[PDB]
Amino acid sequence: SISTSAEVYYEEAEEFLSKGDLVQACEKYYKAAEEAIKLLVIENNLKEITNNVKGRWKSENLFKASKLLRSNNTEIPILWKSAWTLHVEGFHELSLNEKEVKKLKEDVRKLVIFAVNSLE
Repeated sequence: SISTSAEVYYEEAEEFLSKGDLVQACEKYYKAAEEAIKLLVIENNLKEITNNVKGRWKSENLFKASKLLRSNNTEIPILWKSAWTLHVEGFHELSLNEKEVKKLKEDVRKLVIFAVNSLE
């Protein structure tokens, strides 16, 4: 009934995309992905990585988390890669076209909803 942090970042990424701000959108889509993973870690209750937690997490934790979550849903480790691509090549390298961003962001959407679902 109340939006998750994951859902909010996605909506904000969507806004930036609509206004042509690809750099900002990519970063928000990635943040949306990071939150989706945290939510999923919390729900599936993975003490392993949460203990490894010492604000935002270390990229390696997210990668670990995505791997570890392959048991719950085979696709998340690969949806996560797309998020990473958006992060590096998108926000940092500034080398992704609008068509490419849309393609990757779509994998984030699927990730976001998976999380939202693990709740209810």
